[PDB]
Amino acid sequence: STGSATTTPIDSLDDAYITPVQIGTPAQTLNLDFDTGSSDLWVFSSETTASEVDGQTIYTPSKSTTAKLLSGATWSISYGDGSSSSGDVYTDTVSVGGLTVTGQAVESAKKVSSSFTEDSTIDGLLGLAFSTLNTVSPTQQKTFFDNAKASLDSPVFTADLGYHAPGTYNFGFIDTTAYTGSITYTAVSTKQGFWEWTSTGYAVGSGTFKSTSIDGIADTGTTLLYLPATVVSAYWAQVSGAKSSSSVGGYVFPCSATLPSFTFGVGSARIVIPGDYIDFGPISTGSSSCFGGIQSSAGIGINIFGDVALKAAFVVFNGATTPTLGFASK
Repeated sequence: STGSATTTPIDSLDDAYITPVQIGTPAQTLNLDFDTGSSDLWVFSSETTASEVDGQTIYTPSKSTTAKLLSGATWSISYGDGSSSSGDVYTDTVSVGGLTVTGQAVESAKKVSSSFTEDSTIDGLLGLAFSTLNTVSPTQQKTFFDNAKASLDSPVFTADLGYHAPGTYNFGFIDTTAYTGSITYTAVSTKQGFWEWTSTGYAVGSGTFKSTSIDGIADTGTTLLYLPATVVSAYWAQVSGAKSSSSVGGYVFPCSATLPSFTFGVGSARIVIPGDYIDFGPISTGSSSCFGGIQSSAGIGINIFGDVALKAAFVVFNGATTPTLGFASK
């Protein structure tokens, strides 16, 4: 089997991408944030505290003839950005772009933190990291990909995120028309439950390539590119007027400035992030200070190849017995 779904930016900055997901019988379609940095499929629901729902589409298990309570199961998650949610669990039929999993754990939110409430466009998350990170207790549950894997034509999914435009998540096949050149594959460590890999280095604009190992995660659920402070400083040093603002919480720059591209290494191959991808617009409405899309990972404890990086590539998440990551230009 295969599946193919369009993923759409939630706003003009590509702060996140939403993908429609069919849950239950008859189908209830929710727009979920596909997150290769986490491993829970959780949704706004009829069980979510009413005051914490503000425009989201909810899953109502009682209206699904295929929903079954996962008796005794609870879940609770906190994300790197300080947001969180928690609740109980149903199993139900979940379909993504034509691909159907029966018996998928659908984690129903009883509580969500303010950032989720305040984002009317995201109805929940669909985790695509390794199932070892799943928070369901007492019995850890499998991700949608883990459940589908054995049925897929090939045990892979691909992320093709757009810059200020829709893109595509495919399951079970590699669309050879969706990228240029070849796909370079690189090793993955699953020891922290992430799609964790090592970039071979970087370049700033037309500058020479610096060969240096940068361990990080391929995370579709993180907006920006977070790299070591040395790397980030070297980038913003090439932007006139750029500075790190403690009050704002990262590097800012005058919008009149031209942003250089940023290249990262995948083996001997190179992915070029165009400068425009690194512009996240005014820090506040009307401000001449723009927020940068490359920021320091210091104090996160891990480097994160988030959407800024991934949307410059066609990315293969290869769930073979020994997982690997593939990157192509496009």
